[PDB]
Amino acid sequence: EPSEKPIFNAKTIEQSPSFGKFEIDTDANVPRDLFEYTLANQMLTAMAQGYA
Amino acid sequence: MSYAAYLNVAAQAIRSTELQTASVTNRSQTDAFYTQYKNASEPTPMTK
Amino acid sequence: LQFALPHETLYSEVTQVNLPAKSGRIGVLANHVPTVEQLLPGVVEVMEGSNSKKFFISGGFATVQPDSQLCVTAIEAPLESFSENIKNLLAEAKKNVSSSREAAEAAIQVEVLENLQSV
Amino acid sequence: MQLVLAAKYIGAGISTIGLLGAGIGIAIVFAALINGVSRNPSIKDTVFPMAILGFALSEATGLFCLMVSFLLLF
Amino acid sequence: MQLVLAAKYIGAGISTIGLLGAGIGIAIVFAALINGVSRNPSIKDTVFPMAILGFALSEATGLFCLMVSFLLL
Amino acid sequence: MQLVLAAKYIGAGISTIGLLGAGIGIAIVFAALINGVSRNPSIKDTVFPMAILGFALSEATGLFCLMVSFLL
Amino acid sequence: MQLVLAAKYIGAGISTIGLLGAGIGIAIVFAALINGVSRNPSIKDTVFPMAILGFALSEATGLFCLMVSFLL
Amino acid sequence: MQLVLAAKYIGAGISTIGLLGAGIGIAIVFAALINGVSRNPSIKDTVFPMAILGFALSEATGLFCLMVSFLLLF
Amino acid sequence: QLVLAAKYIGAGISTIGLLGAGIGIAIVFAALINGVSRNPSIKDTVFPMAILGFALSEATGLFCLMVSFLL
Amino acid sequence: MQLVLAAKYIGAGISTIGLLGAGIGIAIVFAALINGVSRNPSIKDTVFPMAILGFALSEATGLFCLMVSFLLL
Amino acid sequence: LVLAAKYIGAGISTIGLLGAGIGIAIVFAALINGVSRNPSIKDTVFPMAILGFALSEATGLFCLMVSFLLLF
Amino acid sequence: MQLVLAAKYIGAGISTIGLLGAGIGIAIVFAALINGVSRNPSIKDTVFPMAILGFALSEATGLFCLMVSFLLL
Amino acid sequence: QLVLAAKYIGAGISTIGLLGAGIGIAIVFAALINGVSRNPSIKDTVFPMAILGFALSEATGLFCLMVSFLLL
Repeated sequence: EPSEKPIFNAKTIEQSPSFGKFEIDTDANVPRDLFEYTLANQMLTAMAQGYA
Repeated sequence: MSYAAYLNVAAQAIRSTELQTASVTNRSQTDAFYTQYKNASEPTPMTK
Repeated sequence: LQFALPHETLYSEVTQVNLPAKSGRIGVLANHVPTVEQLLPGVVEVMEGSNSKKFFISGGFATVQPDSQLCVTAIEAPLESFSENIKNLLAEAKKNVSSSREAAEAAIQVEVLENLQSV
Repeated sequence: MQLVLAAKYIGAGISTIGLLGAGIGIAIVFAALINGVSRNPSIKDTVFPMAILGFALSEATGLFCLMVSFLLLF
Repeated sequence: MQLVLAAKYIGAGISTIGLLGAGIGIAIVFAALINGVSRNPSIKDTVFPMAILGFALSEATGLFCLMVSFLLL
Repeated sequence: MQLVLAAKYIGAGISTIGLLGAGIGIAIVFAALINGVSRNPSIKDTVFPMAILGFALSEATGLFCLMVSFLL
Repeated sequence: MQLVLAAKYIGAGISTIGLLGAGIGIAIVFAALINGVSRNPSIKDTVFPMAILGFALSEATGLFCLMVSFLL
Repeated sequence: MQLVLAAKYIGAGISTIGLLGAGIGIAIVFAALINGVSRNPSIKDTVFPMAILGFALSEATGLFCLMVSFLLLF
Repeated sequence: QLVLAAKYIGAGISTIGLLGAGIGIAIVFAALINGVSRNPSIKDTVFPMAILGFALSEATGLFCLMVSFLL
Repeated sequence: MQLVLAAKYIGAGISTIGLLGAGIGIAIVFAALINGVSRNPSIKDTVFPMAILGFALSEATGLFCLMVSFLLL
Repeated sequence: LVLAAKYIGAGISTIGLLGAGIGIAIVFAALINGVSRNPSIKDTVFPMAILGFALSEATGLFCLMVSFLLLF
Repeated sequence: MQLVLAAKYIGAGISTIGLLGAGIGIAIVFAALINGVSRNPSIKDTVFPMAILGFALSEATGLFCLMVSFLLL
Repeated sequence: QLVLAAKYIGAGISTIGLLGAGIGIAIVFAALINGVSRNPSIKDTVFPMAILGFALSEATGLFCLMVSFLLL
């Protein structure tokens, strides 16, 4: 099946409705990392699925 | 390497004669190449 | 269930988890505050009442959930039943590369390496 | 015996400076009580039982301090 | 009778330093109240039941402190 | 008198130390007001309709404190 | 009458301790202003409109305190 | 006589300023106790002890301070 | 000799107000450097607001040193 | 010596303000002790041994301060 | 009395250094915490630990001046 | 003659307020020491060699302060 | 008679300034150990700013103990 999936970026991550529930310490670029690593991780999963 | 990869140098300095039976020795060798693309025409080739 | 490497996924019920967070070590427990933290390159451990089992790791993310499930994700990973001279000879080549963008990557190796020595 | 009455009144006024400690004291406990509950989940129970227990033990400063001033005015 | 009146006036002025505590005290509770609500969601209901219960118990310092100064007047 | 006048003057100066509390007190509320709004969204909403309420109750210290000095 | 003049001068010196509160008070609001702006979204909007409103209400301590010293 | 009684009453009032320290002291321990448990779950044992042990050692200031005032009151 | 004597204690008591302005400057400058440890607004934006904060906090000291020098 | 006895009693009361420092001092160490252990795992070992080493060194303020007041007694 | 209250006046002036002493500490504490975030020790922030320090020890110099004035 | 004895005793009591600074001072260093070690890796060596070095330099306040009190006593 | 008496009170009132230097040292060393719980500059950067901070904050105490020892 041809498929699509959304990557969200730093701003989208902060701005997400329930971000408030998570006591993530604003201790330096924290959503940035989550993005930078959701881009690699999401990409992997796709590739694994695409190849298989 | 990166942060995206931070934990792939922390996992590939931390890769380098045991578990490396196929699995990890190969997780360490990636054969990718990137090339930027301009006005159809490309830019140049390089290892990932 | 919830503790995954991309090649090998590991754990499933837990009584105490120790993690090497962004700012210093932390310990999740039976009910804990929902949190996300970058996982620094260091040791980890699981619990099942009085059960000691420690892993090393590359780094990644932890995420304590409102529904109370803790999710821990890293790349590479048993304790000393895994990683001395393997470390030593590599540490040599590591420090060497630092004196060299290319040598910046070696900076990453010194800290990751120096850490592992303590185990 | 005018000095004994005079120094009794300064003495009662000097005793009131101790409430500076109990006044700020209560604030500190309630402040951390509302901050901790902004992170939840144990509103009533856990965090609320201690916050009243912490208030009592910090206003026990004030009652032992107002006693010394009222002792010196009576 | 000149000393009992004199020391009564210094005594009333000395009593006013206790309001330093209640003054800062209120601020602390309200400061944490707005900071906690910058995290949300339980402002009116849950938090506001305590936000001013804390104000009451901290201005009870000031009323027991202003009483001693007004007593010496 | 000349002692009741003298002690009334020191007594008025002594009452001014209470303003130390209200002076710092206002700052604390306003400090947390701007730090909470560096975090949004409710600016002129919820937070600000309480920061003034906090200021009023903290300058009620100074008004009851300047009263005892002006009384003397 | 030498004591009403004497205690007038100590009374004016004692009044100056209240500026300890306004002096730290301004610092507190200004420090929070610059730390909140280390995060934005804007300095020219919402923050500064109150970062001097806070300064004014905290130097109103100092003006009411310097008044009692200059009165004596 | 007289001066010894007078300075005794100011002395007792001056002694009460030390409770400013114990009053704020209690608060600080209890505030960190509720903040630490907003991260759970060492509610009873671990935290609660160290807190009551910290409270005892900080109200030991107040009892040694109320003693000096009550010594000069009687 | 009492108006002169109480003038000298009165001048010394006025100096405690500098405790407030001394700590005050520190607070603004401490927050200035901690905020710039996050950047990128040193030249313009931030450093303006930090002398402005310094001025308004040493205005405590100038109004306080004046009453001591007055006496 | 009427005055030597009188200033001895004010002197003993003035010495009691130093306990403000030791009273708050204990609290600060114990507060950071429970906060650090809210992050773990160093309950036993590592921290508690510094918690009462820090308490001892901060109540050494109080014992050297209570000594000066009891000396003036 | 003029010599007597001159010596008490010189001792009362010294309490102002409590502000300058803590003052320096605050700036230098934030300088080392900010540089625990890096990379700017050499340039930017540490240069200003002398601009912040100077403006905070200007408290102590104007403070020690009033004490030494009442010495000679 | 006699006032020099009287003002010596108040002078000794007023000297004890300086211990408020060292009492709180110790606490501050030790609190940060236990919070830094709730983070690691710098337990023995690095951090502790400066920690009691910080204690010594902050209790040197108290020894220079108890000296002036015991000088007037 | 009085010049000796107020010399002894003046020497005791001078000691309160050490409250500032005592807390001052603590603040610097506290932030020094917290910043190094983050590393990597234990020797150099970290301590060169710290010991320099201690010196500038114990310079309060040396100029403060001077005024007490001058009056004793």
